[PDB]
Amino acid sequence: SKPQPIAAANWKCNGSQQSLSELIDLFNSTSINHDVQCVVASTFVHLAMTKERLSHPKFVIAAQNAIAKSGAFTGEVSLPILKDFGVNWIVLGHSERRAYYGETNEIVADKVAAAVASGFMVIACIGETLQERESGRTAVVVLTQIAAIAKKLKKADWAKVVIAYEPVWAAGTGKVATPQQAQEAHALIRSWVSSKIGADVAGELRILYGGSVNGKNARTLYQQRDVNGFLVGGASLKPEFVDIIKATQ
Amino acid sequence: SKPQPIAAANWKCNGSQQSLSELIDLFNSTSINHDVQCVVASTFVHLAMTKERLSHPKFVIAAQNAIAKSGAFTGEVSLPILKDFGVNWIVLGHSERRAYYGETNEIVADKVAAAVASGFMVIACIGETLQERESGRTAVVVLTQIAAIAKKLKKADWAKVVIAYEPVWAAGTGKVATPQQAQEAHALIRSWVSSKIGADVAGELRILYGGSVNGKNARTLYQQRDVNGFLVGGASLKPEFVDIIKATQ
Repeated sequence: SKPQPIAAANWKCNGSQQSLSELIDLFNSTSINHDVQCVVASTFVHLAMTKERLSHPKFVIAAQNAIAKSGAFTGEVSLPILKDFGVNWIVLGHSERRAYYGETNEIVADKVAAAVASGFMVIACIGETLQERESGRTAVVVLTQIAAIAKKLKKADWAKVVIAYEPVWAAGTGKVATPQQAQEAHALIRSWVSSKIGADVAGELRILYGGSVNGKNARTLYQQRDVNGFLVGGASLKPEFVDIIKATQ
Repeated sequence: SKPQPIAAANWKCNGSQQSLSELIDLFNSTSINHDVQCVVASTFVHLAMTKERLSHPKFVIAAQNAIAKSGAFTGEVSLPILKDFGVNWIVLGHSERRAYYGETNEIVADKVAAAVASGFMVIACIGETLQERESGRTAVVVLTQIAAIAKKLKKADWAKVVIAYEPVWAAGTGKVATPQQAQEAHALIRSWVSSKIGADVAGELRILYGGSVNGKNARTLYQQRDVNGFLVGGASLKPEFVDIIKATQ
């Protein structure tokens, strides 16, 4: 059957000390009855107030990005800094960083591999653009992305790896992927992992969907076979995120 | 006479909660009896712990980078988020960001303008590479960098602007610029500001030198007429930074 579902919150570059406090207080008041790993990925700045205020036992804290090593990299944050700060989860290879901030398939693969070695739980992001999908290159783009990541990983590493399939055309556009569209892609990814790494890993691997997930469409999306949770953007800054957590059965 | 000197600490991508705490305690114990603005630029992660422990009345806290607006930019920190966090100083356009993270002259300029418009005090970094200096391209390179910035600025904006001249061949290499090397570049930069923006702005403008600045060489460096302080990297992670503060006479 399905492995433990994951309800990850990608706040991206948003939030004030007051606004995020209210969300955290709400998350702390929420009664979650089923086995699901809730994840809050705030900015580096808000990591401190989140570490202190978030007390719900099913919630963990993540960073939204990092680099491999500490050193002469002004503006950046490294994995050892995050590990020293008590952060054990991290989102890597998001479409916004692939597009805006020059993170190729290999650069993402190196970051994921370096995070796994450091002991991080990694939410690795893959997905095609509207341009790539219409040109019939969804499969060759997504599989190439995860293949690059897989190339720098050992079989034992995948226990600390979570794939977040996020079609760029669904990223905060309102154009949520059809339950079949999400299922068909997740099935393809899981099929690839089963053939190249192992059927056991593919069974344990958790493939999340990201792309305009909200309280209305979450339940029917998770009802699909190869959907193991969500990476939520816009709706994670709202009380609506609770419904998405509940939508993980 | 010179404008109010500035001793800025660029910790870059370094530091643990422990190591930085001890360093701040030292900065807090430091006796400073002359008018100088001391600046601590930590990673986004360490901003909170720096904001709670840094106490010296001549010290302010800065960020090492930011994007203009909040929104769908995973892994990044925006200016409104920083301002909400009580951080009002910021380092922008560092050579490491210009090289590694696609920060062109116009990207840097737009960031500075947005920061100034947000009420930030800005340390804007410019500097040529070694190969550019050997080919005699120093003047055209650095003055184009500051011209791009000046393009998006009004005359009154320069009160919230600080220029840090940092030759790339001196950045964390140990190859510090000679006293006359720094003076020539700073005289060139100031002369440009005088002609293109105004002599009054140029007089009040503070031009800091960065690049292998330590406790030993900082004294003779500040003696130069157009050196108004320092932006320190490696030595800022050391007790040596204390001497660099006093080196501003």
